[PDB]
Amino acid sequence: EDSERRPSCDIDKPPPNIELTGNGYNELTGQFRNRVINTKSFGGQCRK
Amino acid sequence: PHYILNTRFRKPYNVESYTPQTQGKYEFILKEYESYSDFERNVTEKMAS
Repeated sequence: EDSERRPSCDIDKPPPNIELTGNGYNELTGQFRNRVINTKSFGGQCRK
Repeated sequence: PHYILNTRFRKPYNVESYTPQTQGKYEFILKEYESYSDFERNVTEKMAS
């Protein structure tokens, strides 16, 4: 409830569709695959 | 947080990932064909004796 350090320092949005960047890739079928790497992480380190 | 077209969305617990993909391909095949045919035969014969 008492959120210290002003979470996210008033930063609103990530890149538009980084979820597609998190998605996998297939080579022999040319069709993409599911999200594997959680690019939506932040590690606390707000990079503005 | 989830962002789609400058709009903040919610991902439910059952959906793994819902990402908008462009993936656009259209095909347009038009056909044109015409055929003409004409025939005419004039025949005239006269005999007098």
